Amino acid sequence: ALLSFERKYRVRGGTLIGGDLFDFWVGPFYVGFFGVTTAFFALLGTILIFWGASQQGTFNPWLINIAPPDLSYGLGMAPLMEGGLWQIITI
Amino acid sequence: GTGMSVPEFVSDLDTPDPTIEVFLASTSDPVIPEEGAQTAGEAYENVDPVL
Repeated sequence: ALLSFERKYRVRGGTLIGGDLFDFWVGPFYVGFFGVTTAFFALLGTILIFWGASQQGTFNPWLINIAPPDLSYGLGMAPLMEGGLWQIITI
Repeated sequence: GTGMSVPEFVSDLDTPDPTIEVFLASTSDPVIPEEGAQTAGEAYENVDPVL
């Protein structure tokens, strides 16, 4: 659904990358190439947060905690349960 | 995740307390007393704690 004055502004063009392959709208939202990359990254991050919450043992929104690794790991990668999920979610 | 850690420069961590070396240059090993050794009070006039 459109506002009373919105139809004349919905033209084609003005994309950095993608052309008319992603040049459309879903509801009020505009999607483009960067709308597909945002959806993927955000959904993956949220699903991983809730998987970590399930493995922690609580689903209480106040008490969910996903933490970085110990200092002894330095700048390397830690096991996914001892702080690696935090690194993936940060990316 | 707590934020509980203590920070230090590595040039400061490699600099020892400078008086450790003064001590090591003023210290000696004890001398084990022998059988019936002569004490300090039988050689001078001193105070009870050190006699």
